[PDB]
Amino acid sequence: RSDGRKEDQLRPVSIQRDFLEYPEGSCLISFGKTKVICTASVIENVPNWLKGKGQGWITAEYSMLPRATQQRTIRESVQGRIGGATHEIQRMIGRAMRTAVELTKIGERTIWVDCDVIQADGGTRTAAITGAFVAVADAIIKLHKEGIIEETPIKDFVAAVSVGIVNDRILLDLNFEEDSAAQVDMNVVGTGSGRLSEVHTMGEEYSFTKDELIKMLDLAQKGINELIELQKKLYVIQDGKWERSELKEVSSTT
Amino acid sequence: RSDGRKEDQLRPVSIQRDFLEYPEGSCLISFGKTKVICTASVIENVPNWLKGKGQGWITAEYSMLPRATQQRTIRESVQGRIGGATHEIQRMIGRAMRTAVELTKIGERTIWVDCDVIQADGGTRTAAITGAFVAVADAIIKLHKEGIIEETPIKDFVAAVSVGIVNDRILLDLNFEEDSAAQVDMNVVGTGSGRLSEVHTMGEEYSFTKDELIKMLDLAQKGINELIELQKKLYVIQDGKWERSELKEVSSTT
Amino acid sequence: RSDGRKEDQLRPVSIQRDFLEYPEGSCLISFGKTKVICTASVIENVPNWLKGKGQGWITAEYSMLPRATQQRTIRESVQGRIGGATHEIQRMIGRAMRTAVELTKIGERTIWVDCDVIQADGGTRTAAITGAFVAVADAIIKLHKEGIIEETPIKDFVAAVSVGIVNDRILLDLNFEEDSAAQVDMNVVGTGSGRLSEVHTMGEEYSFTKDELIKMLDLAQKGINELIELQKKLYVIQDGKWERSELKEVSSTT
Amino acid sequence: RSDGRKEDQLRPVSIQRDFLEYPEGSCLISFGKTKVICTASVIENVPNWLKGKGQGWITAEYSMLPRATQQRTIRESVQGRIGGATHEIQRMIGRAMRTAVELTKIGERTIWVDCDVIQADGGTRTAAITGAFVAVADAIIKLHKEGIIEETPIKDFVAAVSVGIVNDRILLDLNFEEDSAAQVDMNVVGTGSGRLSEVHTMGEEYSFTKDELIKMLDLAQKGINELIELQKKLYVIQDGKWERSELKEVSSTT
Amino acid sequence: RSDGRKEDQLRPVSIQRDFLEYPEGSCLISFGKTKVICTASVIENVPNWLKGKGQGWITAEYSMLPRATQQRTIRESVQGRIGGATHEIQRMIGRAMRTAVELTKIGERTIWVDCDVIQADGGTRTAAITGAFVAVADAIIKLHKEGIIEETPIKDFVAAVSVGIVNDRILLDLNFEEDSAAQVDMNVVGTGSGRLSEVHTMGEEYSFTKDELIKMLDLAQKGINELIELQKKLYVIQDGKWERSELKEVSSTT
Amino acid sequence: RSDGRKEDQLRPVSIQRDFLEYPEGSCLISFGKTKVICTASVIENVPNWLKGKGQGWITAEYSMLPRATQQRTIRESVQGRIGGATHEIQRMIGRAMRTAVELTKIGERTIWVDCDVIQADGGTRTAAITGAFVAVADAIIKLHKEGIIEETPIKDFVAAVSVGIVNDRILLDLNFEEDSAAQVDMNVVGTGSGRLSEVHTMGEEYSFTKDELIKMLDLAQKGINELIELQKKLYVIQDGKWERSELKEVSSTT
Repeated sequence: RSDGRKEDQLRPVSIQRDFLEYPEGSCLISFGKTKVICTASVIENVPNWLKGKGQGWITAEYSMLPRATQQRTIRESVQGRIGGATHEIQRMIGRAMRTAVELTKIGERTIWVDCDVIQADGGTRTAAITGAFVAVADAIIKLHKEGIIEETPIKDFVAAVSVGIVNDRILLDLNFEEDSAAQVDMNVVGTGSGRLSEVHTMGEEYSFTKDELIKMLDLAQKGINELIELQKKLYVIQDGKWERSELKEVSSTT
Repeated sequence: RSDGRKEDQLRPVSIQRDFLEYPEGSCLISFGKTKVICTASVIENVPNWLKGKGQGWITAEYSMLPRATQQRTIRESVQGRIGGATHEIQRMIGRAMRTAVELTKIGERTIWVDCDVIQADGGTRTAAITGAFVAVADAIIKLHKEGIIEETPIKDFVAAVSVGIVNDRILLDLNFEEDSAAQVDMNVVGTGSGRLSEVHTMGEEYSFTKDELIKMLDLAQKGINELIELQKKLYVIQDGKWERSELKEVSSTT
Repeated sequence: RSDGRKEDQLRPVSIQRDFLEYPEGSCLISFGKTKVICTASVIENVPNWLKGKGQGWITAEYSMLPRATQQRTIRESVQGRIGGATHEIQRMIGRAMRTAVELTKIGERTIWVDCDVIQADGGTRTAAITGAFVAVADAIIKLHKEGIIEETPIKDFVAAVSVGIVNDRILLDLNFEEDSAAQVDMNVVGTGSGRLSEVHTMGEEYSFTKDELIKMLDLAQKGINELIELQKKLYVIQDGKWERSELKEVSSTT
Repeated sequence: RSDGRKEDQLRPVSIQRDFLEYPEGSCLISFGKTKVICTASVIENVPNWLKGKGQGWITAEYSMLPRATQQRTIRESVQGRIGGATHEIQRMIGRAMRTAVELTKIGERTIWVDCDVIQADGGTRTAAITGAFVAVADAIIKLHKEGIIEETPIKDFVAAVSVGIVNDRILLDLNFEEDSAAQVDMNVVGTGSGRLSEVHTMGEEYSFTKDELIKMLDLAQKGINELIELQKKLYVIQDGKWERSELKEVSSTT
Repeated sequence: RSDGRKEDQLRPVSIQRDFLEYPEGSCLISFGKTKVICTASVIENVPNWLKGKGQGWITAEYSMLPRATQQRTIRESVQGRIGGATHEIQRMIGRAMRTAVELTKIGERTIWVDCDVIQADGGTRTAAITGAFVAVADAIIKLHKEGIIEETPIKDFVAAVSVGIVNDRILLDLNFEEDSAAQVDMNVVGTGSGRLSEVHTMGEEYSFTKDELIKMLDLAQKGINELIELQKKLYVIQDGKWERSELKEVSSTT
Repeated sequence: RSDGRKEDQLRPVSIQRDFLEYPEGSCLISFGKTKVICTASVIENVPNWLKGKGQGWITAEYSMLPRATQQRTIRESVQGRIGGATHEIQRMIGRAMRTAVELTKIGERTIWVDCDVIQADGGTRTAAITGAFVAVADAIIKLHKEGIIEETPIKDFVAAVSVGIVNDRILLDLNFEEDSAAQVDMNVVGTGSGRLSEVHTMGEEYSFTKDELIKMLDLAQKGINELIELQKKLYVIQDGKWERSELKEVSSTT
């Protein structure tokens, strides 16, 4: 591999919590050169269709700064035509966060998750999910400490990683080159207890077999468990009660 | 099941080719009440980034009429803010069509695929892919018959189907109700020779196991093979040469 | 004429009701190669400015699929700048439908008419009006049969046709060629009892006389009456009470 | 009539040329309280589809200031969703201007007509057409005087007026009240020699007869001829050669 | 100077009130060839965030017609992407008008100011502010005369002018040429009693000293006082009570 | 002051260069809780209107993340209507950067500056300018070190700060509270040698005197010089040749 990494090896991972002051939860996660600021803010309101249903909500906003993959990713602002890529990814991150939380116990308020990619070199949506969880868990713990809510209704850890087939090799966590050169690539969103929340496999003008898929899904779940072992170092949990550990940052031994 | 269908049973399927006159290929496919007009038009031009690269292209447009799921699906026209759902699906259909075709041999021209959902009751994007293939194959055969191209560079059949977990039951080809009530749902895009082109599994606030995924992927691939046995009745192929059979319509025995 | 049609002769006309299941009324009408799916759906609500005024409403949505006139008509979706043509036509269809219905007796609900041009070869807006009426009448009859409303408040049939001056010849129902080559062209919307609902005559860089207009309006009203004789075969009316006849399709003898 | 005007009587008309300095032609026309600034600017270029075809072009832009009909007409600027009304009208004005000019002899340049309604009380699109002609004629005369073009290729005068049926009375040139209260209303665009360029009659939930249409078209053509007698006082023409007369303003005796 | 004007000399100024009938206040102001229609309309409502706060509001809309600086300024209508220039200026005009008025005493209604540039040759936003004040004062006087409000809560006159450094010369009120050629340029908004409401100085790729700024601010305040001496001829004020004088127009001796 | 800061005292300032790897220049600057990521990327191209003019260009993009002032600042992406605030600020930052650089010597390429506010508590546009300069200087030094350009054509340092009048007190560098409570507020952009690049003073429904302006401009220029003394610690300059110093971060003693 271009960087000298094994085929079943993650890039150097780093998760820093309390990155910013204002959001209830926030962090800067990085998978190699891919860097994402993930923040979680509580809005004391709910989407109209939920009003009165004794439940809370989580929704996400994703944006890539114009300096992605050392190129130009001019945001949707001073442009006009917004892309469906951003929405596909925003919908994914929202689905991951809500699966990890028992919204019944959050109350009628919304956790607004913002993922801001400040440097892109592949796996940005998987870095974003992994980081967004840390920010959501932190924000729920913060709401609890403030007395806004009774417990910390977090069901389990959530992380994500990419994997793919490149020159007939199955690689874990692809950077931008490996991915533009991939025959097949996929994103997997797994949980702390080994289950799956989401999996998308796409043949890029190449088809694949159910067995190749399984081979990739197995390699991905291993990556997901390594990222989750990192996230775990940031919390102290017991009987569904979550407290932050004393770490402000965690990184892989790589 | 609400309709009295088995759990591993497709709804009544129908594929009608030559639905319209003007497009090089066209058909009206239906999975139950879900109905989609799929057309394929040749534009004698290529996207700027391809110009000169001795290759052709296929891209898709998807639109849902305002009377979907017996509700209101007001198109993006007299509205303003276009959704990322449409783009996610348009990107999927394009990926499926290009995997099935050797674009090298199409020449510098584009096959513009249009999928128009005229009635929606779930599985609309999978009906669209299944129908779009018929229209693309027909359009390539038509281009050949006209002498615009030498051969009929179609690699293999492509079809798609949905499957999901509803009240802990794994069901094939979900209608709109079963899907809004699903714990997990997925779309699978397979090929004629049993391979896979795409698979997306989404936990809808529920997580799932690798084994449940496999169980679903197995049921889906069976559905894909039944839809492809139907598509097959519409062509007579030998050594990579494609001709239309004499059927103008094909339907399942259901 | 290119097709061998007389100068005062309509193309082959066909109207098929019950085209789709979900809408309260629906049909597929065709004037030659021009084909339009017209559906009518009841939305149990009214536009804010009407709320409380003991009346119902009818409004229309028109869209041309990207394969019009065997060319490219990329909808307003994945584009951005919506055209005034579509709105001009949507406003026309709405005006025609409301003239034909006593909205007082529909109740505070809206009949949402959707006209989807699936193949264009001229006269598409006139085919749409002619077909939209069938779908609206059917939807009102359906609402009555369901007991949502007391009577079937339909005032009279409504149909429309184009006519024009081409190489100093006055032709009825123009296809796309004749129209792009026309010196003057017009669209006329008439009723069952011989009256007019709308007439638009446009000199296309040529001016015309009041007498030429009358000559054209006379030829148009004859076309309108032939289309209405067709629509009539689809209903059995007596003293303002409307029931569908047993025909599911009607076509001209041409 | 509310203002004490006869039924076949125009409101006080006023046309002032040379309203502004910069445009090649410009004027401020007024039909009662309806006031429109019409300007005509020459852009030394042509629309891409015309390039090389030895011809010029005329296109129009229409805008209503936010203080129309003593209400609020917030332009499309700081808004977002542009209306089809504006485009319908812009297309009309363009069609009227091009019918009046032999574009062959203008050269490859464009006359950009701008109609800015600074006060609206009905008949604004007909005031705009009437005024736009004066500005176009002036701009063509100006181009000739400058030597940019050989002759003054103006075919004939063009003017427009509205008429309608209100409480079963046929009225000429409707103000905003009479028009919102009208059963049928129409706009007619006629030429200097008595011919027609455009006519649009719309039943506003009322139908009408061919005879009523003729009655209205006759009253309109009389109005068109009165407006054109005014426009005529502004030019001195002979054998197709146009010069401005010495009037800077013309008004009706009313 | 190109026009033969002194360096500390305004162009010919003209302010005409009662330009239009419908708005409560209106005028046509001109600084040389720069011409702006400024109108002020009362909307019997307030912005949602003010509702109930016993106060009124003033907001402005600015638009440049397509024939600005004898070029093309195609409005935001039939375009799509609205510019930040317009908003910057609209925000400025609003700030100027609200500083001049005691909104407490206007009641819960809004004065909607519209500035329509019908000819541009520099200083258009400063002409607009100067003219908008006249229209706002007139509209408040009009509301008083109608009994809608008790007093005429106008705090003081407001006017604005531009100034700049061109080839190391400090010039007052720049036309379009002088401004595109300027090293530094600024807009100043002053009041009747000699105070300032706004000042923006921009180095156009050149920097300047605090002293040069003061030199420019001094020249500007003199220009502001001359424009205000003109505005003053249009009112008769005593103890905070405002009445219009008998002038309908005022111009400078120049 | 709320934070215990003197009236003529900046908040704690921090500038960190080499914040990210990919951009040619980049930094994270902070004025208190206001934090901005400023990056500078070289695009090997120029805006069409410059092509061939032997010059380079600098343009800026500004965006505020949705968690500004501990509230909601949903970017223009998944929205639709872009604000003029962003453009006003983007235009300012561009003007500041180009004043500081001799574009003649950059070659036909563009330095694309991106300012991403990741936390807002007032003075965000002034923090952005101050930080953007560091990123631009670094990017020009980087281009030189790579041999893309001969020299380092940087004319002088550029920084900016806000100041205002709050309860009749003149305060330097306002946070969000002080600013929403200000009677007058201003932004000043100064250079390394004591000159000015830009100054905007706005009365917020209060007017001010030329003397108050000067008092504020004097306090601002002192703030600008303190920020520039910080920036200076990051470079080693001699005879127009710029090299980075060994500091990767600089902060104020506060």
